[PDB]
Amino acid sequence: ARIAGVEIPRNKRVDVALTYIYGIGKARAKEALEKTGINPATRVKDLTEAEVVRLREYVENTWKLEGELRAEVAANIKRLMDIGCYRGLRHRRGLPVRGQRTRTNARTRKGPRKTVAGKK
Amino acid sequence: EQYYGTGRRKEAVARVFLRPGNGKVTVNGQDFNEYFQGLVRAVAALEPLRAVDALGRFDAYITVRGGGKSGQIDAIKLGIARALVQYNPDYRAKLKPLGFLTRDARVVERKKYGKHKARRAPQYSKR
Amino acid sequence: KIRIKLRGFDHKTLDASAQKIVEAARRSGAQVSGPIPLPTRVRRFTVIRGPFKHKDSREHFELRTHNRLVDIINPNRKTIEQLMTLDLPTGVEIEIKT
Amino acid sequence: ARKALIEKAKRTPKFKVRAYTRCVRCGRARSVYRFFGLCRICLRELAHKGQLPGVRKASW
Amino acid sequence: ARRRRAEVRQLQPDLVYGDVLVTAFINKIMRDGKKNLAARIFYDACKIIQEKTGQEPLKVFKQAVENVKPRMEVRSRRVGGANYQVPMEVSPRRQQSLALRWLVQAANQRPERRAAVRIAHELMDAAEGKGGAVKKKEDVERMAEANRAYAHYRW
Amino acid sequence: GKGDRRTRRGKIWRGTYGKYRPRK
Amino acid sequence: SLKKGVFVDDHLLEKVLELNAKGEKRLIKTWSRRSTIVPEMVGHTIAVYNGKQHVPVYITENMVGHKLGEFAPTRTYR
RNA sequence: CGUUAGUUGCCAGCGGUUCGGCCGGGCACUCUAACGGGACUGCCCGCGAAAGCGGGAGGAAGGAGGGGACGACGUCUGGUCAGCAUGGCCCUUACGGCCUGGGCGACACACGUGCUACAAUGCCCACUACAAAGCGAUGCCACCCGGCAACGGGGAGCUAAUCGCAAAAAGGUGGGCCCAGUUCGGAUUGGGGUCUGCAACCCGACCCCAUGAAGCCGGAAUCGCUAGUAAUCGCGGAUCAGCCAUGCCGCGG
Ligand SMILES: [Mg+2]
Repeated sequence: ARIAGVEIPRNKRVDVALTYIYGIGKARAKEALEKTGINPATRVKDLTEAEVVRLREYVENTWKLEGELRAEVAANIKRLMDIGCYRGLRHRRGLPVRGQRTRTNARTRKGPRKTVAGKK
Repeated sequence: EQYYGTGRRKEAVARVFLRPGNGKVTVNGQDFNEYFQGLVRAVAALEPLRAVDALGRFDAYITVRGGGKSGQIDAIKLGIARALVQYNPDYRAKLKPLGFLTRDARVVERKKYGKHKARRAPQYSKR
Repeated sequence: KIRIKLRGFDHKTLDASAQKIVEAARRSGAQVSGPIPLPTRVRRFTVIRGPFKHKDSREHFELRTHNRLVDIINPNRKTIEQLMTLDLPTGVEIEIKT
Repeated sequence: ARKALIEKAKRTPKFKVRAYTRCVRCGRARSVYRFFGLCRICLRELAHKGQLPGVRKASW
Repeated sequence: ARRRRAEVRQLQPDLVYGDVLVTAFINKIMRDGKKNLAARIFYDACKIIQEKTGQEPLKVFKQAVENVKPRMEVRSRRVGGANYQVPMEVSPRRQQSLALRWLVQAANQRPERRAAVRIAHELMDAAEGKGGAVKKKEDVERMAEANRAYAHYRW
Repeated sequence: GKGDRRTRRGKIWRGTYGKYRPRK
Repeated sequence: SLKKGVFVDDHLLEKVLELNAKGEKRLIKTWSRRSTIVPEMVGHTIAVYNGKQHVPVYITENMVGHKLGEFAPTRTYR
């Protein structure tokens, strides 16, 4: 059922299926499935409405989530522009942020490739 | 009462005492099938007996340590065999044709410098 | 009950110099639990042969401490004589214990 | 600068992080074994002479 | 192999049916040097030829293998002007290997999700004589024969 | 496997310890 | 990343504190780019060395826990 | 395989065992490490003028039993004046020196060598001695407590076949995922912390929460390896405060 934000998992274990949220990892899922006492191996497909809510409430209230987050991070990085620290440009200049080479690799933070010529 | 052999196999040493009668086999203070559990080949370690027809009319007590489970498996195999030549001179004339008596000389050959791994050299690109 | 250690680089002259201590403790002492050889402590160095880039082709050097142990159960001053002084070690160390 | 340098590496310094080994023979910053104070070079050297006690050529 | 003609590395017989040819097969199934799992698989596969057919596994195995051995094949040949696929017979060691190689390969190409089933079906389907192994057998035999014209070089 | 610090393997490989591989 | 002080430089506070007994300076130059920017000692525009020169960095509230050189970048067209 | 030798082995054999080879008792065995023995085409068949070649017996080992160290006259006007040494030449309020900071880490791109994957012969979690080289007294850190953890307390033992790093991992057994860009894969980025160091912005590694990218086995090309090898799985060391080691030199399964 609809847990977080405008969210609906399905037809798989709840532990796994909880995962399908932005902010719910494999760790926060264990934590929730015992601090509200729901066996994890059950398929969503068949679980109490008593339990869909005891989940719902735990989750939205324990922590920041599903696009509240997407906006927070969004809002963080736009601050790293500030007056302008290092990590700022870097984000501004779409380059690796955490002190690692750019001569080779840096593919994950760069557009496929952008080949040219050279060498004589 | 007692008999002995010392099986060895690639860092693995096999203290083996047989005794007549039963069929049970204690290995490092455990039944054979508790130590070698699922390990499909172990049934071979007691192949030397099936060779002489002493099928399972010895017991045997066995310490075996050093390295490897399957190396141990073969180690024992040498004891179980080196034990019965020393409880019958003529236990020989039909274990040689099958050669449960050779040590098995083979061992982790050494890592040489410049190679990756003893023999495996690295990767030549040429241009 | 005497427990004397013998460390060394030279294998041949522990078994030499400290098997005078299996005589001069048998002739004027009595009982001897023979030399017991403790496993060696090998210290390997590995150097690239040339002064420059030839990262393959190296040489191997090992400096090995041979460890030897002696126990004798008749502690007299009948013994602390040749075993006070009467020498042939020259690059050995010894730990004297009881 | 190798002179003013060999000396400065004998001193004690503002902050002990700035310390370091240095082939006491062949005055050398890199690959200086701790049990010798000796650049792998000025070393393979002595080793070969025998000026290094108990150090043999390894073989297995 | 310039000097000698190489001894055919002999194999320990099987610790079950007592057959070299089985271990041979087992070896091919083995991956990263994990002979254990390899063996489990082949035996567990013989179990799915009880549960499925009244026959003895070994006999099916033998008889499937015998069905995937090629008799002819095109060995390549250069001559100064073109390339010639020349049909020669197949020496019994090569037969042995191609078959057993092919089975495992044919088998790992199948759909079912589990080691011991893929082996099993293949083994059955090819002793009937309709394996995807047996495809890449009649193909080789056919490829020779179509190049039957060049079959007068055979060195 | 060997690259997820949150597998056990991830930590054997890295050599480290923690939640996902504790010191016995 | 530390948590026992903020490893910020002696010579810098001496100058900041004793500047704030009435002090409104920009001419304030420094080479201590590894010193953490200290709770609210703002206003003053510090001049940070990047290896070549001192940069006019005017400082604000929102840039506190950051070290000083994050604002004096060390290389060109990046 | 033998000889020599007992703070590592042991009911191997019997006694005590709070059932930890711990307690006497013993080196038989295993092992540790020093010296010896063993293989020579010596034996039998067959071919040959011989050397030797094909077989067979004995034997742990057959015909160079398996791995090293070991690199002929010389060749590449090969490499290195930046390890050192050295002829020659050039600087000598500077081409010497000393410091603070920065750079050697830049990034439209392109090759090399690798690591990790693309999964079910797999991933995950639980349990479950198969051990086979090394390092440790400005250290290895058993054990306790605090912390999900990194790590922080207290604190024992061992100048270390005695104590510690140390869990080997693949494996086995149970359970779980059901072919899904997934419980495959862990790049990227956000946040909160640990440690070493005067100091971690540029430029450390580690732990945890979140985020989860490309990748469904790779064109023309092209690399390694013939047996305990290849393939696969962990272990240690050197340098070193720490570490950018997936590298290197080594060990075994
Ligand atoms: Mg560089």
